[PDB]
Amino acid sequence: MLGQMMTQPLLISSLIDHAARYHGQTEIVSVETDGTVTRTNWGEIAANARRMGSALTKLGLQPQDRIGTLAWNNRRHLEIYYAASGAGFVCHTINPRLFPEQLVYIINHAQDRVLFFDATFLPLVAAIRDQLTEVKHFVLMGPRNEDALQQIPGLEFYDELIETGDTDFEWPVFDENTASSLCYTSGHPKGVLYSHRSTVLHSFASNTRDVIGYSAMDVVMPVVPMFHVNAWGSPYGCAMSGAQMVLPGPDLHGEALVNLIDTYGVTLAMGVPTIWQGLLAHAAKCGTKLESLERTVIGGAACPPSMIATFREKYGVDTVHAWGMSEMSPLGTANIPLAKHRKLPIEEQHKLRENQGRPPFGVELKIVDDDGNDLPHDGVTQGDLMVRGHWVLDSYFQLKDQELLQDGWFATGDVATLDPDGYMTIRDRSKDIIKSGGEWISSVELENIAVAHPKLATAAVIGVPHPKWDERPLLVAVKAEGEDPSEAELLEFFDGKIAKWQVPDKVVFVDALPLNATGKVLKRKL
Amino acid sequence: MLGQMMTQPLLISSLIDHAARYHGQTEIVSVETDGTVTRTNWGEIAANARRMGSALTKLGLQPQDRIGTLAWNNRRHLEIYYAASGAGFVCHTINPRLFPEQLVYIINHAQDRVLFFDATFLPLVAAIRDQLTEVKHFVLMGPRNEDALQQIPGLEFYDELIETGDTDFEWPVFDENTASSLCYTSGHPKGVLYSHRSTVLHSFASNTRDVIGYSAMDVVMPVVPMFHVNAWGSPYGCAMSGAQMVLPGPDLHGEALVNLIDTYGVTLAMGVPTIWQGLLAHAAKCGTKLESLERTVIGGAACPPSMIATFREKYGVDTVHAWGMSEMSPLGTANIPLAKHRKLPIEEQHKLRENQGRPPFGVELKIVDDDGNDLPHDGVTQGDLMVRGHWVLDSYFQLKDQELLQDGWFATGDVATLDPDGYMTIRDRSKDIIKSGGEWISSVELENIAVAHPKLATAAVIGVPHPKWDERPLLVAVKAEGEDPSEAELLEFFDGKIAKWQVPDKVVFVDALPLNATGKVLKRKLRDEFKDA
Ligand SMILES: Nc1ncnc2c1ncn2[C@@H]1O[C@H](COP(=O)(O)OP(=O)(O)O)[C@@H](O)[C@H]1O
Repeated sequence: MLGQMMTQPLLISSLIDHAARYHGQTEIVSVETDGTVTRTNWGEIAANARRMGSALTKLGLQPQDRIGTLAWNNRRHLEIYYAASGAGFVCHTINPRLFPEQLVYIINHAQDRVLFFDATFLPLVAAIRDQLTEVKHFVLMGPRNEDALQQIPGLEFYDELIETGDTDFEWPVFDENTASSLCYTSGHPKGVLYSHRSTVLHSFASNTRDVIGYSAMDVVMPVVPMFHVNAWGSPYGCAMSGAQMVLPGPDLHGEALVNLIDTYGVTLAMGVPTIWQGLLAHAAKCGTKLESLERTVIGGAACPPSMIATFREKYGVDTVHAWGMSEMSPLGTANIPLAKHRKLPIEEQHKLRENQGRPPFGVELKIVDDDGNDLPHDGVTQGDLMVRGHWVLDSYFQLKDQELLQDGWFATGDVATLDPDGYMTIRDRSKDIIKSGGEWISSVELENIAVAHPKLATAAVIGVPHPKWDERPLLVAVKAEGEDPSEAELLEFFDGKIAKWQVPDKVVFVDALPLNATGKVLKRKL
Repeated sequence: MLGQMMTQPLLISSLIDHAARYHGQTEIVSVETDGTVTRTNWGEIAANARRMGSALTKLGLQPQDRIGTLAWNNRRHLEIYYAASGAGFVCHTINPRLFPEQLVYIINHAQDRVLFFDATFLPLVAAIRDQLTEVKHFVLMGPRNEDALQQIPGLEFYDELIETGDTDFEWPVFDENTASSLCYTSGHPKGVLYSHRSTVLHSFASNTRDVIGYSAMDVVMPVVPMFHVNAWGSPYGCAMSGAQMVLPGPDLHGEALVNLIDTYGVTLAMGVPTIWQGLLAHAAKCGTKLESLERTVIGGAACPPSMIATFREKYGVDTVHAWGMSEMSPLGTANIPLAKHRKLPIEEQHKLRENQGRPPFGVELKIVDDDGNDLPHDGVTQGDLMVRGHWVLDSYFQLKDQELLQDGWFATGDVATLDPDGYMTIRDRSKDIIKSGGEWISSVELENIAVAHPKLATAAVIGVPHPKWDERPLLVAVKAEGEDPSEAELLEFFDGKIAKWQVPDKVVFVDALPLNATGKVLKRKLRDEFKDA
């Protein structure tokens, strides 16, 4: 027997409609590439998104065609998010800091039919343009620019394309499991293809109070890029709650960020540690209080504890350490305390804020041993982190037969501990660990010693099996030009640079490593 | 082309599993019927829920059979919530304050096969038992009690039935649009048949900051009964967040509630206005500061503005005024500020927290006129309030094809304004609005002015017939403790706050307002009692 409630698909276009309906005047600030600052609002972004969704449809694109972006956090990128997905296309956010050969691969593999880009990346797009066979419209995210048209003959312009859209466009209605957007990971990059369902449930979860939780009273500054992992979902979550937004565009250095916070009264800022280090450096120099800032979200790389202490003690700002990855849309955990934590001594309360955090409803975590078996969640045993839930991927884009999931779970590639309350601690990368009995050994830490040897051009380190220690490191070295180092002096080089028991057991000389389409397939091991 | 994400049904059983995995030691306090206090936790509620779900599966029940409850807010009720819905049955909470004859109607119309009930209602179930012929299991929520076995032959006992369930029961996996739970709302009462998907989506919305947002650090005390729209969703939202809970049991008078707040450190409490009058009344007498209380959710009836002021001014407690209905499972609107409001003068800011609030993502509101056409959302025009969304009902139980919706909207029966910011103001239920002269009078606006008088503890305004004006407002007032206002000064208190012709013509004094089964003023019996003068 089914329930008797209204049923409605969980569509991304319903988020922007809600912001337009009940928060249409709520202010959104957009730092443009030409130095301009746009003052717009959710209502205007919704109208532009609808009109651009019509304009995209009138190009004759097919349902779920990919729409690529190479763009900063700005109002036109926010509009494309809703325009592409809302109209039933796939919003494909591309990282413009990648190497050109990586962009060529991603754009062609995704088969973006449209490529929106910001003016910053005009030389970059012009350079790879002739390798981008499948792209039918190149669109600068601004108005007609004659120098731009010189670099890319045939270029189109956002501010002209949008005027071709019908002003009374109606979002189509489709199955909520329809593909919505696309983000590639760091061999080649692999694309994770989100649905409207997974996006919307992820925003729901992120909008809860113990995860991030956007309020309409917030001024939210996503410094995390919209070009990677959806800016942690904040373009979706801030629409759900009608939060104010400050989109910082290309100027992400410390002085510009501190000025955005103080000029617009940012209450919630989201970034990664390197960007925050620039912000904290400037703030300490100019003596600002960051008066309006209440809390920050830091994810993407391990949040340093002394950064948490700085925000807390200099500024009275709480730091949410959050963890995730492209494959989880991105949010996996967030470090918020539990009730029982108020009764610990204040200093123990501070160290509890340091790990990657606890998972919200909708995501489940476990750690497994090297044969796939569950390990206790005692906070001390280390295992391969496995995840599943409503916004974890099932398979990579154009790669379904590769049996990604293991017993319905996704292997993150991280080694972690998990305590009984699900607080997770990244410890290592599964692919980097050689499981020498007793203490494990990092392969890259051994490589970085080895490649620094002046008589070695390069070298690789692999775990190779051993009858007593299970897995032991082997050094695969290629001698520097005109040099002939002995095995003994290469291993002697490790003396004092690392514990003796981690030194590779044997040296093997190759004249070259066997390359994949760029890196080294050390699965040989043969 | 579909996405390539894991897809899993939105099941109520994943809420309790999540709480057991990651909040398994988070504490839940349960005031029991006998007079005892159980200290348990989500891990324990979940293990008992899993095992009760096994035991109910072994009774032979068929998928989505109704499991009825007549119960207070306590650990066993919470366990049944998850045991029943998790096992694929329909958790049917029944209000034990209805007349026994209404209960017979409801239980037969819903065809409950199992009837869990607290010891408080042993007499009442024994009296109406012979008219509940489709109930196969009467389960006292407690251990074997031979006196109980006396009043009800064949009576089974919760603490015996649960031990029949496997300790390793795996929840079944079924369509998220499967019926999960049923609540009757008031001709005859009608059933609202919720689904697992609607339930989980409503829990997601209630857990946002600007609605309620239960935190793992909250101590949550729902005084709202788990038989009134599932205690406003809180057994689901709290499980989703792993909040601590205080389940108050049978004693909901002010002194009992004050003691629970101070004894267990309640941070967030939720209830209809009348339960907050007793609490605030007693708190003023004993002098408590309600130290742990941070927040309150007050809805079901209009929160008096002076009640909001008291919590804010006297306790530093912020009151979230919220509106909803059984048909919206229940959340419709919640009153939280917008950023713009922080610039306004401080008392325009207090003023904006008085209305019923603004809708969250998942809910849509509009008002329509008597012909059904849209009305401006200008904050002043009045119309019939209409709703649609992910947790709004499509049709009533056993009444699937009866043209309930108007162009896909559900008609709430409330008269309201809606402002351009989406804030909703209840003018009145359609049934209580007063038609005096040629214009409508909001009884709700009138009573809340009267309640604010410092010499009244509470008050109600009702329309009574008048030979010239059709009907006229009557002030039914309750004198505050230590106060003795005259009729005239209560009437003069209205001057300037409302049009002259809207001031009630007369005051009558009563010791208490008659309350219905959800603690709302029974204005119908007030209109009967005072049909003269
Ligand atoms: N904050 C509120 N202010 C005024 N009325 C309210 C409020 N919240 C709920 N209600 C009223 O209660 C109604 C919903 O429930 P009701 O009709 O009393 O039966 P039930 O609560 O069992 O659904 C609403 O339609 C509205 O009339």
